[PDB]
Amino acid sequence: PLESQYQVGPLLGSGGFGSVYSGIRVSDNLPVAIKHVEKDRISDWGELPNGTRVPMEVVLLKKVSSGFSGVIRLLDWFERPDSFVLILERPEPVQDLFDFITERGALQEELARSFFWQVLEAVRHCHNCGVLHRDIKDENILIDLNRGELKLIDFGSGALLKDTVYTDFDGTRVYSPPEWIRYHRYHGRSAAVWSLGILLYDMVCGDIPFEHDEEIIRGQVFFRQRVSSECQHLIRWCLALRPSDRPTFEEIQNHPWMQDVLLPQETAEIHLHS
Ligand SMILES: O=c1cc(-c2cc(O)c(O)c(O)c2)oc2cc(O)cc(O)c12
Repeated sequence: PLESQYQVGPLLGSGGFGSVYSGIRVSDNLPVAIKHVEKDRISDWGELPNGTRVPMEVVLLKKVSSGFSGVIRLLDWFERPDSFVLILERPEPVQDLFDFITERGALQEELARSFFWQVLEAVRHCHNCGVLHRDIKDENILIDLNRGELKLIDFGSGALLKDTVYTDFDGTRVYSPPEWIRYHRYHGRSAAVWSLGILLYDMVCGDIPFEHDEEIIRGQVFFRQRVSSECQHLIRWCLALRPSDRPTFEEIQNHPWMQDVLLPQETAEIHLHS
């Protein structure tokens, strides 16, 4: 087989997650993203079904791929002396929500709803596979600008979903819930909704609501943009200080504000100039 069944191209990014490149599988000219991750820089490791030692990101990806959307799928992977190449899909054209928001500030609610709903369905998929993303935010959400579809990325901070309490966290602090900041404890589903909460605000206000820990723990939300009474209610519910006062995924999707969402294609036709 060998590593060379792909034709490497530019650098689409780099940072904490690793270093992502623009490849094109030679086998059938299909666009792909190539993520190198040094062995030495990995923290969390798991073991694949077949019984071999890989980074948790690979285990999670594998569980969450299989079937369609919501998530960038992992087509293949390789092990090198001091790293791990991950071959992932590269749909196009594409922009991550952080960049998108940075460019156009806060979004309209009709657009935030399409995006938030799509995000919601992708998190549901992740939980069904037994994966908890743990780092849901605007930087880890790609937007296929042509088809109007969002896809999840970067599981390097995730963990196997479980019903017991989590006493470890390595994602984004400002998206982490109050219960983590105060006792270093949290339950996946509860904590997920909280980050989803921060993300909804972020979309409709053009920036995150909490910057400091003193603001997370307090849990009072100030709105800087014109935002509908209904959208404010859902953001505040998703950010209930008490984890069990936060909504379920079902509750979030049956909320008045999430009715009559636009379909991916419609969404691009109206808001992405596509
Ligand atoms: O598939 C992509 C794709 C990109 C990507 C692609 C672009 O075309 C681009 O402009 C980016 O900023 C990121 O970034 C990442 C980061 C990760 O940590 C995991 C991933 O699977 C990906």
